[PDB]
Amino acid sequence: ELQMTQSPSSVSASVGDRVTITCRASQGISSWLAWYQQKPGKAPKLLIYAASSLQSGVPSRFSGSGSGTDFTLTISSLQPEDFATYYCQQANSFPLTFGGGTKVEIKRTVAAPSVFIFPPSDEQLKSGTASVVCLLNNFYPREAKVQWKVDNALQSGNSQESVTEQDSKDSTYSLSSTLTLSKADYEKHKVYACEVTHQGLSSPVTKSFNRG
Amino acid sequence: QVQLVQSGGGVVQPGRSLRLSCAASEFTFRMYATHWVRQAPGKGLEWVALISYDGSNKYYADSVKGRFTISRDNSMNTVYLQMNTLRPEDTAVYYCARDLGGYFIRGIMDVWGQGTLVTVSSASTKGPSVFPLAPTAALGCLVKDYFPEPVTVSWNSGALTSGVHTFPAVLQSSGLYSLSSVVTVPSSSLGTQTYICNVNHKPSNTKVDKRVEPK
Repeated sequence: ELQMTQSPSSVSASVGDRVTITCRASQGISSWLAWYQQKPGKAPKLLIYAASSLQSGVPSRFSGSGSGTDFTLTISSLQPEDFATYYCQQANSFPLTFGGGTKVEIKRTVAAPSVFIFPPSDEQLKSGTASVVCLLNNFYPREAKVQWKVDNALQSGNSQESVTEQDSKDSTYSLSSTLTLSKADYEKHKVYACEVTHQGLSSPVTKSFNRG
Repeated sequence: QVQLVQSGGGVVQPGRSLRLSCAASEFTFRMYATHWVRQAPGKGLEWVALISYDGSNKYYADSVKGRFTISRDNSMNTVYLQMNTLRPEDTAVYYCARDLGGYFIRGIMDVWGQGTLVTVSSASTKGPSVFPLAPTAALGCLVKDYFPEPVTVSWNSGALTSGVHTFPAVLQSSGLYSLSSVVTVPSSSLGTQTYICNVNHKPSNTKVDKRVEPK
């Protein structure tokens, strides 16, 4: 019923860039608003409280400003350790409410994924199930865009994606998309293809195989 | 050195109950109000509950009110969250947070415990089936139909770390998790050289090595 809205959801930028995040609250908070920094698989840190008051340990490049409804956080010159997710938190009435957060990701040059397809193992086929895997390796940005096509026919709700966190060394991403089907239904079609469309490719790439 | 020390999560079936505990070190909990905040797999922070310094009240997020009871044993410098009437959507890492105020309530949280995973599921402990992802080429292992999280996978008993990717598990509709691990490797070596993925799932006491060779 109190609603905290964060914008943008994801921002990509560069060591040394200036970056700024928005928190809108659907009712007058006044100025009871905190900001937290969370890195993957770790507890959040307090950074800013009461709109603009920095916590004890916090670098001065972190600034915060707002009152009433619109709130902002800015990192002036972005340092390598500052890439994290950021949460705003209304502290006016109970129940308390966090934002859905903004991820600050590192920016680099566009990188075309290398695409691979993997027919199911014969071992898996004895179980009575068929998984088909399509790997997208080392690319940037995370956007794309994988479509399954069996006997040339477009597919839906039959495949789950999963994606890695930015590589510590080259800032790239990797994505797997997995198409699961019963053995019976797998055995009804012949052509299985994933089509990948991504910024760094002129036109979509299509990998395919023929069952048997 | 100031820190909150959590304890007591795990795997529990719907309708059942779990109790989390949060112990202070190195200060007196007895002076500070306490928050719990949870985070569902790859979703965001969601505030759950707060108890005042002396335990007089007692605030709950809407999603949990009437199902969870926060409490305090000030003589153990410990804080408790009783989680009853559990539902799958309560699956998450749960964090106790100290409130900045104390002896009064600010509503902000300066010190955070390590987190506790809590999984609410009808699934039964089951170890993974491990299927080869046959093949500069790419190759991998598909670790399918296990519960609960987590699994760990290495390549060649940990000698291979260059260009491996182990993707976050997905929860399939069925209640089981699945995952693949991939490694890229020079194509001039497929038949020459060996590749083994090593998969461990402690809950089911299951170790599996699987050799991945071409066609």
